[PDB]
Amino acid sequence: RKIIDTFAVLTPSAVSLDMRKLALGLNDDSSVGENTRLKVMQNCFEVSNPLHQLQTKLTIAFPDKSLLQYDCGKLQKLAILLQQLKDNGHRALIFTQ
Amino acid sequence: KSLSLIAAHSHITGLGLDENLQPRPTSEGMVGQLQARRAAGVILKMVQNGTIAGRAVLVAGPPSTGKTALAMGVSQSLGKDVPFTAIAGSEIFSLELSKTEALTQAFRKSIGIKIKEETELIEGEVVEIQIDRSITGGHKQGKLTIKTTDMETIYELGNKMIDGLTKEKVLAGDVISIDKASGKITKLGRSFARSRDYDAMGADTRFVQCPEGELQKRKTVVHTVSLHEIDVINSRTQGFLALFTGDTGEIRSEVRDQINTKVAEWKEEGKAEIVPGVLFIDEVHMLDIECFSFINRALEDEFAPIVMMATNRGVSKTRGTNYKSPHGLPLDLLDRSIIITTKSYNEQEIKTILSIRAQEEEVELSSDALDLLTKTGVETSLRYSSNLISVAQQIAMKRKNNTVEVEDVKRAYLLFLDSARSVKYVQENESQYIDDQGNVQISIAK
Amino acid sequence: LKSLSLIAAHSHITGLGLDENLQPRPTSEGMVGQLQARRAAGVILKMVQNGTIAGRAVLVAGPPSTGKTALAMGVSQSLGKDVPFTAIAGSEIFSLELSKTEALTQAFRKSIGIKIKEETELIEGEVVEIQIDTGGHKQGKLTIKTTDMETIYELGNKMIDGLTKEKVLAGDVISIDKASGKITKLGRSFARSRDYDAMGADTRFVQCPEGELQKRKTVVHTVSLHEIDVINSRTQGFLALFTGDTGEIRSEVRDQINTKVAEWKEEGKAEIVPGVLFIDEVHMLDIECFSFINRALEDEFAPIVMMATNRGVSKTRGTNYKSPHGLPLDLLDRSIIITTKSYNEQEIKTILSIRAQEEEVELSSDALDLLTKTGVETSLRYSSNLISVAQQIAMKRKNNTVEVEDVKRAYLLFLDSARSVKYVQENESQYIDDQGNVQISIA
Amino acid sequence: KLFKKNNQVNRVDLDFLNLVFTLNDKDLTSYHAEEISKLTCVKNFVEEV
Amino acid sequence: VTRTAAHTHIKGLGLDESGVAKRVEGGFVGQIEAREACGVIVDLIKAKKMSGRAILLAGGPSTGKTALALAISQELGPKVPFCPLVGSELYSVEVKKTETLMENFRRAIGLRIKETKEVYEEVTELTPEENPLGGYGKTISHVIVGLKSAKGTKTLRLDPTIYESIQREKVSIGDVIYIEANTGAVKRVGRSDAYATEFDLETEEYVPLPKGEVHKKKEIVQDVTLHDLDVANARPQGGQDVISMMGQLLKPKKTEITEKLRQEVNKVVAKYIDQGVAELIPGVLFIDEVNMLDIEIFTYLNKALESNIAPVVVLASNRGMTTVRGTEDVISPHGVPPDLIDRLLIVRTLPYDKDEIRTIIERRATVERLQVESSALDLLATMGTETSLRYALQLLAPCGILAQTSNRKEIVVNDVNEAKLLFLDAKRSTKILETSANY
Amino acid sequence: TRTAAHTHIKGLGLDESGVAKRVEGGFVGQIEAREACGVIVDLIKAKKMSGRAILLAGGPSTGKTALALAISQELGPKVPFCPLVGSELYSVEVKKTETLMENFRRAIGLRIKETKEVYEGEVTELTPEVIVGLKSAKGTKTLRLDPTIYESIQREKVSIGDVIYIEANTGAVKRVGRSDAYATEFDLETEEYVPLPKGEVHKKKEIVQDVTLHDLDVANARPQGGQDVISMMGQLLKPKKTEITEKLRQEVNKVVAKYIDQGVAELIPGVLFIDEVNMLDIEIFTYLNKALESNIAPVVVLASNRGMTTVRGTEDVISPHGVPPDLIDRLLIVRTLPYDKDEIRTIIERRATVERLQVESSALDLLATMGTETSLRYALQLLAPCGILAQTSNRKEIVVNDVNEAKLLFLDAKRSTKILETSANY
Amino acid sequence: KALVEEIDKKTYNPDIYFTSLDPQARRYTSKKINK
Ligand SMILES: Nc1ncnc2c1ncn2[C@@H]1O[C@H](COP(=O)(O)OP(=O)(O)O)[C@@H](O)[C@H]1O
Ligand SMILES: Nc1ncnc2c1ncn2[C@@H]1O[C@H](COP(=O)(O)OP(=O)(O)O)[C@@H](O)[C@H]1O
Ligand SMILES: Nc1ncnc2c1ncn2[C@@H]1O[C@H](COP(=O)(O)OP(=O)(O)O)[C@@H](O)[C@H]1O
Ligand SMILES: Nc1ncnc2c1ncn2[C@@H]1O[C@H](COP(=O)(O)OP(=O)(O)O)[C@@H](O)[C@H]1O
Ligand SMILES: [Mg+2]
Ligand SMILES: [Mg+2]
Ligand SMILES: [Mg+2]
Ligand SMILES: [Mg+2]
Repeated sequence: RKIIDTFAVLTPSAVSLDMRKLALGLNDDSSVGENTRLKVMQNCFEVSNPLHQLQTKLTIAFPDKSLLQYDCGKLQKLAILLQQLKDNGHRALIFTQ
Repeated sequence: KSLSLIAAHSHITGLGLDENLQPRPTSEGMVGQLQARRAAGVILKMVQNGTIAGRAVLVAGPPSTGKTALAMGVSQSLGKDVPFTAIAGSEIFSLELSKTEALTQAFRKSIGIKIKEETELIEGEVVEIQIDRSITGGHKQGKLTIKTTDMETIYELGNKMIDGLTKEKVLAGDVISIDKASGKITKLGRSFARSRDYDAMGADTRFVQCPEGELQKRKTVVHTVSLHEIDVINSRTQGFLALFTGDTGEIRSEVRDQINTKVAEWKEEGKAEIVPGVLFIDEVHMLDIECFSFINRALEDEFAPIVMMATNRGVSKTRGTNYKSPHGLPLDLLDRSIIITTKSYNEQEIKTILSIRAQEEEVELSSDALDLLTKTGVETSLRYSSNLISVAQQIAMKRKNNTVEVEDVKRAYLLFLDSARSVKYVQENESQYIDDQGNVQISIAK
Repeated sequence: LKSLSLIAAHSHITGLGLDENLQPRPTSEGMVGQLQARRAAGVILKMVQNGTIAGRAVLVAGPPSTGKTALAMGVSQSLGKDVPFTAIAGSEIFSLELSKTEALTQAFRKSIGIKIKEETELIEGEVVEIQIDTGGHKQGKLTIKTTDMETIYELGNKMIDGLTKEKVLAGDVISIDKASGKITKLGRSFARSRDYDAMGADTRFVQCPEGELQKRKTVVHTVSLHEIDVINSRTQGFLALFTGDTGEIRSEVRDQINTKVAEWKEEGKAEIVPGVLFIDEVHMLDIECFSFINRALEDEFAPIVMMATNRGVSKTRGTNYKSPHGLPLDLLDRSIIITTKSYNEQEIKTILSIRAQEEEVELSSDALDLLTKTGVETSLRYSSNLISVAQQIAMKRKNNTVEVEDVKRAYLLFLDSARSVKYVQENESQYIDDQGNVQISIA
Repeated sequence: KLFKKNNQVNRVDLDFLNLVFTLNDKDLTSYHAEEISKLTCVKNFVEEV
Repeated sequence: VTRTAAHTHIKGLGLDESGVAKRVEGGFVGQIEAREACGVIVDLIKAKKMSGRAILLAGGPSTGKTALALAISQELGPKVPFCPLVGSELYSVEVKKTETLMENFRRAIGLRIKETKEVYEEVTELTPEENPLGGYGKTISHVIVGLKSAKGTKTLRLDPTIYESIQREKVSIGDVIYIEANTGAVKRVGRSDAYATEFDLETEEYVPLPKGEVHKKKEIVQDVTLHDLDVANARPQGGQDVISMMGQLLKPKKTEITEKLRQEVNKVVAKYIDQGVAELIPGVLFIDEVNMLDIEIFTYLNKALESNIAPVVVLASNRGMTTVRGTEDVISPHGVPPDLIDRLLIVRTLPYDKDEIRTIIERRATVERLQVESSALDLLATMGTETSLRYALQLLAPCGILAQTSNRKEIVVNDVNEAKLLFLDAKRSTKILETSANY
Repeated sequence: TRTAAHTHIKGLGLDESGVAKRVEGGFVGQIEAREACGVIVDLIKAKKMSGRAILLAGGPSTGKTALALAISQELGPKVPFCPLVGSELYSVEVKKTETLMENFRRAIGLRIKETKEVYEGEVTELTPEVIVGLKSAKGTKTLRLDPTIYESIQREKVSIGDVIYIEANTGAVKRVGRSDAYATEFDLETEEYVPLPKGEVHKKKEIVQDVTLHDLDVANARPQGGQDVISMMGQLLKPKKTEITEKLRQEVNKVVAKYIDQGVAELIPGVLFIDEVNMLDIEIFTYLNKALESNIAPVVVLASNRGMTTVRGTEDVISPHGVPPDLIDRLLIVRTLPYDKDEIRTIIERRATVERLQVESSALDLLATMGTETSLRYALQLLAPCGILAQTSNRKEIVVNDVNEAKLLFLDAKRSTKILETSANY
Repeated sequence: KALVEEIDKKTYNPDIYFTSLDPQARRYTSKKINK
């Protein structure tokens, strides 16, 4: 789990809806039976999936959280100074325009 | 339409001819090749007749003498609504399908059928939908109101189509088309009614619409489908997906026989028409003896389209065998076909072609520049000049002048080499390139 | 006529024509001549019927159309049913899904079968009229009736839990085992035929079974080793016994099956019947195939291998050198060769008469003599087909018997190989040459 | 819709006449089938006939 | 408005009752001996006795072998199967060539079967259903359904299972259905046409009422091939679970059908034949350019021909003394190994003559609906005799196009000359190919 | 930093007039080739032509691959650039022509603009139909959702009090995590906590994401759906790639043409580079000949170092650079010249200064003489062992002793062949 | 239907769908509409 969380990043560049459902023939209009399509979808929903987390990680990716501190030159020095100041029991007023 | 950048045959627009099948000296893109042009026109008329099947014509000649150009011309002059499948000989060898199956699919793709049906249609502006719940007296009490340009009328829904209009969020005040038998609802956008009510929607609705006529009429729907599409459709549960994924996988012969019988029954039942298009094969010498043997029999079938072939070589060794044959084709296949030959090109014809290419690539040429390009084309080749003319445009723009002069052409000639010059340079310094046996000298000294 | 054969190429042959002392009679059971080969084949048949010898290579060699395939067909017919006889050709070995060795191993495994017995007990005749009324569906009793027995059985919680699923209408003949298994639906009594007017897709009317309720039976199944391997290979491998996509069964399954068969034979539940693997046109086969056979012949689970070939000193496929019979000397060493000789005029005449008798064709004496003469000058199969062609000729002429005129018309209507070769040689220009040079134009 | 118009007019159900027997291995036993075949052959409808 | 392709001007062998071939009948001219031999062969095929006979036609290109085989197929009739193939068609990619050869071998013989069925067809009313008195939580004893039809109505009683099948179909009360009591399956034909205009719109097609008696007794006769049964058993279509339908979703690729399945199919077919229910009919397998076959398929043909239910195979070849493909030092006639040509019979086809070529050109012109002159026809015949028979037949159509362009209905000498100058043949192309620098 | 035989070349080093300076952009010499490459670069930037085909021919160690890389780097990251070798076209599951066409489609690009609608925040209620009562830090709104997105929600084991993040365009669902409000429920609770998102629950954004034609061709050729189990099993059903029918390509072309006509997207043709074209066979050459005369083909550049050799796949067809004459006829040839002593010395100096190494003048002259005597690549590669040998002696500057010891330790091709010929045991 | 749709939790009758050009914006049965 830890490895698959850390090293799964890439997502498809382009996706086309109404094609995943059409691949299996399970849609509103298809040559398969109207009720035969219901049995298989019910069975599939009852079927569990052990690869779900990989599916979530390979569809939408979030741009981390720490990089906000990393991506600004002033923020790193501000964090260092604030940590040093708090460890010594001080309080600060910040000013900006 | 069909957004494209440029093609080597972009200027060609449907051959060039008269009402008497006579070729003009210069018309619709191509020049010269009068006899070949008239032969292509005769073949085109034969194709348009549609009463003759399985004819093989082989266009042969030296390279760069209007062969693919002639094929593009006949394809364009044939127009749409008639299939034209152009394939290369090197794309039949596949790891998924046997060459026979690929050739059969190519043959079937080139013949189409038009299926005509008659359907009643209901069109007009809808102004209000009313929907009720489930009641003992009636399962669903729903009504629809339709406004045409001249009529307003009330329809009553019969417990199913309400699911049709609730499957997708539709709303009143727009023109829609609904089929009595099919039951499909097609929302064409938004009605006209009052301009202001739909003038602030942020474009959309496909430039709105206005009701035209009455409520219901009777129209004819024609569907054009290739035969190969029919075999793919009937082969599997969902073959229309295979029409894009390309995993048909050697459809069985029983399906093809059933398709043939049913299509014939339709044809003498008056329910469908047949359009026998054209199949064109470039670089036919790249095929195999097995493919030629299969073509020998596939040509004689009733549903055999007109086949055109393009080859360059003369008296070469056919692939899959060990003997030399003319055109790279076996004797029997040559006997089964009709040969159209092409000649070389005159200096005047080369100049006219270069001028056509110039006006096609929005490049202005001075008279002396065109003369120099024509001289180079006569000396070396047509395609070299047809490339130099485009490459000199950037050099011209580098001098901040749009017109192309002699200096630009000279610079392009001295910058980009040619086959003869490259061969001479290679033979002069063969010790630097990699030899046939793989011996190379890299050190400058000694 | 149990098989669907109309008329085979050699269907007149039913076993080898030999007697108790193994001496082959001059003509019996559809075989004529070839006394030495028939005697050798009878010895081979005795060896395979004995079942105490494993992995023997016998090779039948002779010029074409001398009875090698006929001899093997006679051996197979004389061996009788219940004994496997896997007949294949060389060209079938090369496959696009399995390697050559895998296909050879599958053929070897198919060649030998096993008889496995199974003892079971059943209860049949469940014309019940159940009696179930405490709480939770109490009163677990039901009756059982048949022709000679009738008794009431009490029920347990698990028994009624099984009964409620697959409901029994209390008037349908049902079966159940005492092996703590599943109660099996069998059918409905004839008394409930008139009740409805359109029966379902799973309802049948079986008569009331007779005898005793608790029956015990032994059933013997004849299964090849290859079938066992295929069944145990996958989750549902039995379907691959029809589709054929087994896919190179691994060695672990094979050795496990070998141990299982050894245990079954030791316990007396099964017995092995060896068979015969016959290979037509063994001359065309890769050096890899012969290399594999050289070692596969030495296994304990090895059948008797018969091979047929008609080549002289020819090149073996996959190599550059020439060997006798198109086989390496290493394989030829571990085999015994039965050689078939050419045919005599009288034997040819007798074979022609037998074949004509098989097709209900009445030949005149002179017609038969001319046919024998043609079959002596040309090959025998040419005349063998000419008899049927001439029978059709005569039938078109409204005459039952075939005469010399019909035979001569058939001879001049269909061409022998030698005449066709001569005509091709005399007209080389019209036919396509080896270099693809032809002269279509007549002038 | 056009092709599925003359289906039942010339179609014979292969499963009905025991021609697709390949699936009968799934839920049929040998001895039960033998007992059915024993208690199969007519001899009852003819009486009422 | 009828299409033609190198044929359709032949419609038989042109033989009288006695088997004598008329000179010009059925679209054929000449080739008396070959036509007589092919008529004898088709008579033997109609005899329905033999199994595995093999005929091979020999002759130069454009001599009538394919025409002879198509004439045999036309003479046989639509009922008897006729499977045509090219030699190169056997080299499949999905499965080994031997399997494809066996499949096409079995596709040639056919089987005509018959089956008698009862059926019931406007639904009037239906009532479902007694006391449990046992382990039945919910009991539906029987269902009463009434049908209207056209030639009188009738009601009946039917099992709960067919009622659940109806509920699966989910039919209404004013509908027309199709219930087959053989399999106990109900098919909803649709609504009733006379029940129209209940609502202003309705998607479902209303469909008229069934004609005749509701309780229909009928019999059906179908022609299939043993390959159809083999395919049906190898890849069954039944199944409701996920696995079966998802297997149906994958592309159907050919496999190696086992011998045991074929043996069981043969046993079942024989059992049905013995009852008189069905009868078998052998067909014909036709192969073009057998020289395209390699040594492996040629060897396997020996084993296949000597089988028990092999059909009649007709082979075509135009080569002379050539090396059999697949081996490098085996010179054989027609590119067929000596054993195979020892196993079959040979029919020779002779080259045509000037008058025969002229008559063929005239027949093709008549069947193409074209007008020609006697002088023009003579020039065309001389041209064909100078280059090839096929050249004139191919060149006929552009001559017609050129004639139509100048508003003239008859082919004339100048049109033929113009077509000659416009379109070349193999000989002139060969003569002008080597006399040039660039190929 | 990391260097690998390159990254000292930063462009063609041309001026506005197009005249190549003698030394500029990590380049020395090769003036004519650089000018021709700049002309080709301008032609590509014009975005008018289609299917133009040039190849640059010369001996080994002359800068052909360097020229192609410089062209790619000068074009810019905006323009797609597909590099390839001749041996990649021989795939296993698809034919060679299909792979070549796949690369052709991959070569050109399309820049499009799209609007994405997003919902996020804490979940208040979840009632089956699904109705979701989303609540942000300022707004609250209830939404109706499809069964598929409901199944994705269920597979995410979401519950009341979980800040989530739904995307409307694709249906992607991601549970951000437990809301910070319930931060006191278990002293060792494993679940992480996140503050409520800021702003209204519904937001819209405009993005300019780029794509390639092959990307949106394979998009509907085979899917990569996502979190739905049905889509997962559908994409698992077929694991192998397949040849794409021309009908799909035509439909893709029509859709892209409609998009660009609507003023929503623009088309940027790219370059396809093929190094060592001599590995191609006759069939691929013929198919490329056919495919060059198309209306969407990009600019293809080819590299080869061959004399008059036999085309692979043929027996006796000899041609220059191992390219069939018919394909040569529609080609533009760019010559490449060998180097001189001073050029070799300058290149060695540049490669030394990019690798942060100090080489004295005498050592540099010895290296230049060695490069002239043996090869340029050998002299370039012998720099690092010399640096390590200098470092081991606790020094920084390369000395004549260092290059002599490097010569002793490592051998070039000539001496290796000499010791190979004059030996008994192979 | 298009996935993800906004509702305001008021009314929201899945079996009642009323749409018009809003000239009166009144149901035909709002309060037994009659007299
Ligand atoms: N008659 C013509 N009119 C206009 N362009 C021509 C003509 N003949 C040849 N060309 C030019 O030649 C090129 C095509 O050469 P082509 O004849 O296809 O070579 P090949 O015969 O080797 O395939 C095209 O770019 C086209 O512009
Ligand atoms: N002793 C025999 N008895 C009956 N028929 C025979 C005998 N010998 C040969 N034949 C006939 O010869 C044919 C078998 O030829 P065979 O020698 O098997 O050819 P090949 O050697 O090519 O396998 C059969 O059709 C059979 O009728
Ligand atoms: N005796 C004949 N009568 C009429 N047409 C013939 C005759 N012989 C040949 N033909 C015609 O010649 C054409 C080509 O002959 P074909 O049978 O294809 O030669 P091949 O035997 O080499 O295949 C056919 O379309 C056929 O109609
Ligand atoms: N003008 C140049 N300036 C600097 N280095 C060059 C120059 N030309 C070639 N090189 C170097 O020569 C080496 C060989 O170049 P490359 O094009 O990759 O192979 P080849 O020249 O053999 O085709 C490259 O590592 C490159 O750094
Ligand atoms: Mg071309
Ligand atoms: Mg034999
Ligand atoms: Mg033929
Ligand atoms: Mg390089």
